Amino acid sequence: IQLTQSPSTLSASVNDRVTLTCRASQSISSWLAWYQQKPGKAPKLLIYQASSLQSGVPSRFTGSGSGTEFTLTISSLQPDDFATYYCQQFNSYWTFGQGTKVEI
Amino acid sequence: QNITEEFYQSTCSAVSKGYLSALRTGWYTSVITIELSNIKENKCNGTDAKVKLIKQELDKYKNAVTELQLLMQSTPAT
Amino acid sequence: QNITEEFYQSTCSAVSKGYLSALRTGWYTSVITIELSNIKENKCNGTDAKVKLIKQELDKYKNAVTELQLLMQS
Amino acid sequence: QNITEEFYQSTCSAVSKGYLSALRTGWYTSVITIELSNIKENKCNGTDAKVKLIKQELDKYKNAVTELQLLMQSTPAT
Amino acid sequence: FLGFLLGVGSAIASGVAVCKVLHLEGEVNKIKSALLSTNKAVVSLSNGVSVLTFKVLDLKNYIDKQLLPILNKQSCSISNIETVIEFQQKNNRLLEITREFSVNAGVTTPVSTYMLTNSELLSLINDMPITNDQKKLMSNNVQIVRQQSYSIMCIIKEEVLAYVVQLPLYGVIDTPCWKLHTSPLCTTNTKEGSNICLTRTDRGWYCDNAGSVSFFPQAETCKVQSNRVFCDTMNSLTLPSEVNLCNVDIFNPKYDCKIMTSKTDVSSSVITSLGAIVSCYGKTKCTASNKNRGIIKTFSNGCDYVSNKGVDTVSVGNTLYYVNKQEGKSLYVKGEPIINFYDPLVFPSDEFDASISQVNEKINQSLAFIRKSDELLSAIGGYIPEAPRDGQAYVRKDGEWVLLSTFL
Amino acid sequence: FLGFLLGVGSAIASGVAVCKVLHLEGEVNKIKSALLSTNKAVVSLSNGVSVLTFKVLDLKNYIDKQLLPILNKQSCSISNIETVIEFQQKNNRLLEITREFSVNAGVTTPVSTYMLTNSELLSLINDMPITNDQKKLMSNNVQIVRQQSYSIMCIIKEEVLAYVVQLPLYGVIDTPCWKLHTSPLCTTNTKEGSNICLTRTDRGWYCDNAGSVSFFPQAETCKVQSNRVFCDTMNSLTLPSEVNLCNVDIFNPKYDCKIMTSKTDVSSSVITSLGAIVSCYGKTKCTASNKNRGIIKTFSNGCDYVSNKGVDTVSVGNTLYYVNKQEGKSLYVKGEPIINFYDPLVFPSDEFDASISQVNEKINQSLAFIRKSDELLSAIGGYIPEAPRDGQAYVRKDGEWVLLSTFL
Amino acid sequence: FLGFLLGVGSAIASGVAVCKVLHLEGEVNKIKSALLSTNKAVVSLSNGVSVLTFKVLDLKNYIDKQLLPILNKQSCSISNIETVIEFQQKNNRLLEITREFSVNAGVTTPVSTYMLTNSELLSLINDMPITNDQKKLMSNNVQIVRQQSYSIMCIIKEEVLAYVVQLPLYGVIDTPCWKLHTSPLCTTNTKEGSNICLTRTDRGWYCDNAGSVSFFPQAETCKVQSNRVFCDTMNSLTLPSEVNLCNVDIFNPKYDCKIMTSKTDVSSSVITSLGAIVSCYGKTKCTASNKNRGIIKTFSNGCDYVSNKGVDTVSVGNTLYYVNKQEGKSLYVKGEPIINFYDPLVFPSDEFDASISQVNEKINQSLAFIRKSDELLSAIGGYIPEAPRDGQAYVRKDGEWVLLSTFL
Amino acid sequence: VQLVQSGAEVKKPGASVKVSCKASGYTFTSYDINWVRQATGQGLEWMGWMNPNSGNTGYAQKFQGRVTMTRQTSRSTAYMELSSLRSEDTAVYYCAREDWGSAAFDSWGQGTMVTVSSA
Repeated sequence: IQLTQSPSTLSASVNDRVTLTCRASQSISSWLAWYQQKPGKAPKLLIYQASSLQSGVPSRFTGSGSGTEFTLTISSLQPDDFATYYCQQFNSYWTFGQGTKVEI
Repeated sequence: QNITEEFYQSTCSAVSKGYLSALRTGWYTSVITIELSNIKENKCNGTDAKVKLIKQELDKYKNAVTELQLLMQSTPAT
Repeated sequence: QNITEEFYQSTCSAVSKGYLSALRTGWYTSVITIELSNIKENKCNGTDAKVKLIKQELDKYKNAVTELQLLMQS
Repeated sequence: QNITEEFYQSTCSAVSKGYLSALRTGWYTSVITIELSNIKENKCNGTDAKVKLIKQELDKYKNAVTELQLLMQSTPAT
Repeated sequence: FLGFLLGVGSAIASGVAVCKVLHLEGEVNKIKSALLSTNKAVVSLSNGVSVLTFKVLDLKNYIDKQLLPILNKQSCSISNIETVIEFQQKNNRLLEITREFSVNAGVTTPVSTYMLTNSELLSLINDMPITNDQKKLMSNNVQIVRQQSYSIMCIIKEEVLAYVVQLPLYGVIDTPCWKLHTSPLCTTNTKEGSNICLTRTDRGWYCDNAGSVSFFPQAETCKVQSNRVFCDTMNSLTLPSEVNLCNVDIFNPKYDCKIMTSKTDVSSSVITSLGAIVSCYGKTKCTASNKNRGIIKTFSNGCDYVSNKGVDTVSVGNTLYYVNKQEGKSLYVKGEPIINFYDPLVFPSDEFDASISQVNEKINQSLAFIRKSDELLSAIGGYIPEAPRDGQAYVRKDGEWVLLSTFL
Repeated sequence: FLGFLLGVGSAIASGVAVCKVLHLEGEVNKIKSALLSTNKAVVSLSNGVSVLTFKVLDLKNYIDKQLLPILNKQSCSISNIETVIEFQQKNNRLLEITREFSVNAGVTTPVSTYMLTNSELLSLINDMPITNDQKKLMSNNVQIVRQQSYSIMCIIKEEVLAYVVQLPLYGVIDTPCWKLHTSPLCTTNTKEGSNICLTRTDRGWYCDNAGSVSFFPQAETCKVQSNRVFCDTMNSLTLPSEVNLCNVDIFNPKYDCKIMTSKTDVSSSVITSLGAIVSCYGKTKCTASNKNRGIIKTFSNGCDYVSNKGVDTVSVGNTLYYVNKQEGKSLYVKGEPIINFYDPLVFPSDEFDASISQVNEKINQSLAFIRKSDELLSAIGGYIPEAPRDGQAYVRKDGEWVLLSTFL
Repeated sequence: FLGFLLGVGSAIASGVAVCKVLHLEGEVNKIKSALLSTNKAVVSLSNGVSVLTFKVLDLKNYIDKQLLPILNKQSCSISNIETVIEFQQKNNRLLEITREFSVNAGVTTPVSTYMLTNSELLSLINDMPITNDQKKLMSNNVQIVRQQSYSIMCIIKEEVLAYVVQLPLYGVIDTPCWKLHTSPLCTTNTKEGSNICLTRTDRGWYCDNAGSVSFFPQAETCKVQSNRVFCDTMNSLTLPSEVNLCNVDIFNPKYDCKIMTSKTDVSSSVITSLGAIVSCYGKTKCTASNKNRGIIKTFSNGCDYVSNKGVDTVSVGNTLYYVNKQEGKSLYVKGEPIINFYDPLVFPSDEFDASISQVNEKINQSLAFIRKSDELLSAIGGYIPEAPRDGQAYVRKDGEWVLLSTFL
Repeated sequence: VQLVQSGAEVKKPGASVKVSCKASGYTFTSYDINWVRQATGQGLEWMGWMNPNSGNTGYAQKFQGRVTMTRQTSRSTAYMELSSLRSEDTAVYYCAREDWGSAAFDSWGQGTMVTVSSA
C-alpha cells in the first residue's frame, strides 16, 4: 500500500479550523490513526479507529471520512498545537506516512 | 410458552418440560410434470446480431434432455 | 517439516511427531448487514419493449424479500 | 433376472439372492488441465454499452484467478 | 446410547411404488390429456388409487410458438427482445434440475426450490386433502417441510417429464413432551483406582401419543423451532406410560430404569435448555464465569448444576462451553447421591447397557456366593482325615488315628 | 454391528502422489508441450509411469482474439457484438469451478458436472486401457462413477491450471452376491423381567472373490441399481467360503457363527427386499394392512414374516412402515426357535460380541463348577470336629469329642 | 472407540444470544444511524458488549437512483444497456442468499462464497480485534477457517437485513502434537478360535496445552495442512501429562493404559503418515509390492510394519491400500509381543473398555479363587462321617463308627 | 504504563547492536511489541513486531535477515538486535505497545539514539 498526505506543509494563525487529508491505494479496511509528535519527544495518540477520540485530548480535534480519503480537522487553532501530525494504517504490515508540520 | 427445567442431583439428570409436540406418520405422493418438446436441428445459417444464442442455449437443451433420457430404468438408491 | 515415526512392536502401535498445534477456544460474533429498499409496485402502461426484463425480474426480488420475511421468526 | 428371498424362523433371519456383483479394487489418476491467460487489466479509458460489463466480469476473472492462486500448496484432505 | 435398538425401513418405498405403477404406459397419456385445460387435477390410477398432479413449467407452449419465427418466418435476423433474454432465463431451471439429478442420481434431499418453489408448495397444501389445522401448521414451517421430504425421478417420454415429490403428514399434533439429559456420576474418594461410575442411558426426546410414549434416542433426528418440536416415527421406540416414573424416583418397582457403569472417570459438562450440568472429578479445575465480572463459582468434586441466569461461560479443565440464553425458570431439587449406597468391593466392572434391577440381583448373587463358600470354610478345623479300611479300631488322638495305648 | 474391525487408509493417496510428482519442475513443461495441437494425450512421468491427459477448455486464444476488439478496435467501443454470449458462458465455468473448490478445501467428495460433462466422461472411459466388459459396465452407470470418484486441486503455473480426477477400477464383476437381514429373537414369557434375547450380528452383504467371500458390514456403503449391486473393497474383510453355512444352520462345527446376547425386548420391524419382518413382543399391537381392504392380518407374540403379495402397509406399536414393491418369488421356511434350547437361569447376561462356541463353553464351565461345588457341599453335616491334642484318645460319640465312658 | 466419554454441548449459543439481544426495538435503528455514511463500525448494544458491524452489499442507493426513470410516468422508456447490466447482475446474490437460507432452514453449512467473498472476509479479518500474532495463522488458511464457522439469520426490519456470522478464535499455537494409531494383536495357536486378542483404544490426536494434554478421539474431525493440525477443543478430553509414558512403557505405575480384549482374530491394516502397519493372521495372503519391482516381501503371521521408503502398494486378502509419499524418517523398534505373557486359561474374554490394571486385578482374583477352591478340594478325603447321636462309644474303623471290638 | 530503554551506544560499521525495552504497569504477555525508527530530519519507519506470549516474530521486508527480536518473560523485557549495521542506520529507535482492541500505539518509551561511525 501507499499512503499520501495531500498537505505537506501548512501555516495559519490562532483560532482557525485546519483540514488534513490522508489517502491510500489498496484495501485499507476502515482504520486510520492520527499521531502528534512534539519535537524532541515521543508521539502520542490523538485519533484511533478513524473516528473515535482518545481520552484526555481536547475535543477541538475531529476525524472522519471513509473509502479512499480520511480528513483530520482542528476546529480552533490554539498556540500550544504547533507540532507535527502523522497518518498510520494496517493493510497487512504497517505503514506511517510522509506527514505534515503545523508551523506558525 | 413456559419452558421449565428441573434438575435432580440424586441421579444427576435434567428434565426440560413444556415443549409442544409435532410428529410425522405417513407420506403423500403427488406427481409433478414439466411439459417439453424436441428441438429442430434446422436453426439458420450465418449469424448477424441475435442469432448465436438461438443455438447456444439450444444445443445445451438438446444435450440435457438426452442425459435425462439416460436415466432409463435403473432403480435409484434410498 | 521434520516428520518422524516410531513403531513399538511390543504393542503393535505407531507414534508420529513433529506436527504443530493450532487450537480453537473462542468465538467472535460479528454481524453482517445488507441495505435494502421498500420497492414500489407501480405498473407501466406497456413493457412489451426491451423493458420486459425490468417488469419480470422485479417480482422475483419482491418474492425473495417476502420469503425472507416469512422465515424472519427464527 | 429374479430376486428371491428365504426366511428362516430358527434364527428369525432373512436372506436375499439374485443380484450381480460390481466392486472396485483399483484407481486411475487422469489429469485434466485448464489453461489461463495474462489478461492485462488495463485495456480501455472510456465508456461503452458492452465495455461496461466487460470490465466488471474481467475484474471478476482476475479475482477468481488470484483467489485460486492463493491456494498455493494446501495439502489435500479426504 | 440406544441407537442399536432401532429398526430399519425403506424411506422411499411409497414413491418408488407410485413410479412403478405410473410406468404402465397408459397413465402418462391419461395425465397428459387430463391436465390439458388446467394446472390442478386429481387423477385415478389403473391399480385403483387416485393422486394429485401439478404443472410447474411449460416450455412447449413457448418453443412451438417461437419455432415458426426462427425458420418458417425470420431465418437468421434479429427476432426481437423477450425472445433473447427470456429464452436465456427459461432453460435455467431445466439445466439446474438436470445438474441436481445427475449429481444425486435420482434421489435428492432436501428438496431445493428449483424443483418446487414456495408458490407451488403453498398451492399443494391449500389443495392438500387434509384438515385445516394441519394446513395452519404447515403454512408457518415450510422450511422444515423442505428439509423432511424426498423427490425421485420417475420417467421421461415423448414430450412429458415427470417425477414424484413426497410430502410428510403431521398426523399427531399438540401433545406434551419432554427432553431428558444425563451426565456421568462417580464416587468422590481421593484414592485413585477406587472409583466406580454410574450414568443414566435413556437420554433423548420423549413424547406422548395415544396413551403411550414415543422415545427418540438420537437428538439429531428431531428439530426444534420456537418452542415446538418435530421428529419422525421412523426413528422411534414405543414405551408404556410409566417411564416418567423413573424421573421422580429411581427405585420405583413399577418400572425398571436403565443405567451403565465403569471404573473410568473424567470431568465433563452438558448443556441443557436453560442451564449447565457439570460433573467435575479428579484434580482438574472447573469454574463458571460471567462476561461482565469474571469467575463467579468454583465447583467441588462431584455432580453439580448451574442455572443460565447470571452465567455465560463454563470453563471445564481446558475447554470452554457456552451456555444457552433461552428465558425460563429453573429449580434445584436437592437430595442424596445414589452411588454412595453401593459396596465398592463387589461392584460390577462394566456393562454396555443394563438395568438397576439386574445390578441389584448381580450384587445379591455375588454376596450369596461368598456367604455360602465362606462359612463352609468356617468348618475348617472341624474335619479329621479318614481312617484306614483295615478294620483297625483307630481312635482319634492328637488329631490323627492313633493306636490306642493310653486307656488300653 | 461390525464397525469396530474395519481398517483405515487415505482414499486420496494415489492422487496426492501424482500431484507431488507433478511438482518436479520437469513435467509441467512436457505436459503443456505434449498437448500443443490436440485435446488428448498419453504422457509419461519422470518417476516412471504414464498417465492420460485431457484438456477441456481454452481461454487465452479467445482472450487474445477479444483483447484486440476490446482495445485495438476503436479503443473503447460497444461495436463488439455476440462477445457477451462468448464471455458470460466462458467465464461462468471457471467461476463455478473456483467456488466449488474453495468451499470444500479443494477436495470435493463427488465430481460436479461442472468439472466435466457427460461427453467428456464418455471420452475418458473410451480411452481407458481396460477390457470391453468394464467399458460397457461404466457406459450405462455414469450416475454412479461420479459418486465414487474424487477431484483434487493440484497445481497452478504461468498459464496452466491442472487438477487430478480420480476414477474407480472394477476388478471383480458378475459373480453372485447375497444380502442378509437379522431381527431380535427372544422368549415370549408372560412374566415381565424373566426373558432373554439373542440376535445374529452379521447383517450386510456377501460377494465371491477368487473363492473367498468379502464382507461389507455397513449396508449404506453399497449403492444398488435395479439388480446389479455396487460396492467398495475399502471396507471389506476376507472370510472363508463357509460363512454361508451359517446361512442355513448355526450348530455346524467347521464355522462358528456370531451372536449377541442381552435381556431387553422391544417390539420392532425390519424391511427387506420383498417383505417385512415383525418382532411383536409384550403388550404392543402389530398389524399388517392392505391399501384397499384395511386390516388383513394380526400378529401374535414372537417374530414372523409377511410377503409383499397383497400386503403393503405394516403398523408396529405406534409407527407406520412401508414395504417395497419389487417383483420376486418369496419362500417361507419353517423351523424351531433356538432360544428355547437354553437354560434361562444360567444364560449369560450381555456381550457386545460373542460366538456360539463362546457361550457354549461359558455355560459348560459354569455348570461344571456349580455341580462340583454341589457334590462337595452335599456331604456337609456329616463331619465331626478335630479332637483336642492333649494326648486323649477321644472316640466319636454324640458326633463330637467327649471322654469315652460308655463302653470303656 | 472413545466417542461416548465425550461431553455434549451447543455450538451456536453465542450467535443466538446476540440475535436475541438484537430485538430491543431500538438497536437496529442505532446500527443504521451509526453506519450512515461509513463502513465497518464498532457498536455497543444494550447488553453492554462491543461488537463489530459490516456492510457488504448496498442496494438502496442504486435502486433509488435507477428506479425514477423506470417507475415515473416515462412509459418505461428503454434508453440503453448498463441498466440491465447493473441490475440483473446484482440481484443474483440476494437470490442465492435466500436460496441457501431456505434450503438449510436458518443455520447454513460453512459460510458459502456467496454469503461472504474472499476480499470481504480478509477485510473483516483486519477489522476483527485480536493480537497481531493470529493474522498469518488464519489469513493463509481461509479455506479451512470457512469450514469452522457458522452463519445464523437474525432479523429483517425497515430497510435492513442482518445475519450473524460466527468466526473461530485461536488461543493456543505451536505446542507439540502427535497422532497415535493402533492395530490388532493376537497369538498364533494352531486350533482356530482358541487364540486371544487385545488392542489399544487410545488412537487419535494428542496436543500439549497449559501443562496438561488435550486428547481428541475422533480422528475424522481434525484437519491437517502441511504440518499443522486444526480442530476444536469441543471434542477433547483433559489428561495429565504422564499419560505419554504409555507410549514408551506398557507397565508403568504412574498411569494405566487403556486396552480392550476379544477372542476374534482377523487380518487387517492401518495406513500411517509415513508407513503401513499390517496384522496378518490365518491363511490369508499378505503382500507389499512396489510400483516397479513387483512383489518384494511376504509377511509372516503376526503384526508387522513397513516404511514407505521403496513401497507403493499393500495388499491383504483381496483389498488394496495405497501408502502416503511424505518425505520423512521412520525407525523400527524390535521387541516381544506382550500377549505371550498371559495365561490362556484365565485370560478375560470380553471387555468393552478396561485398564490393564483392571485386567491384572481380575486375573489375580480369578486364580486366587481357583487356588483357594483347589486347596480346599485337596482336603477332600480328609473327613469321616459322624457317629450316631445315640451315645454309642464306637470306634472309627474303616471310616465308620463300628462297635469297639477290634482291640477291645 | 511505562517503557524503559537503555542508554545511547556507539558501534563500528559492520558490527551488531542490541537495544533493550523493559515494560511496566500492565500484563506483559497480553499485548504486542513493535519497533519503529526515525532518522534525523526524516519520517517514521516501522521495523517489526514480536509477540511475547508465543515468541513469534514478524520483520519488515527492508530489514529481513538482519534483525532479531527476543523476549524475557521473567524480566518482562524485549530485545532488538540489529546486525551488519551500516552508516545510514544512524537514528533513534523506539519501543511501543500496540493494543488489540484499538489498532493503535498507546505507549512509547523515551527513545535511544545509536551512532555508527568509524571514528
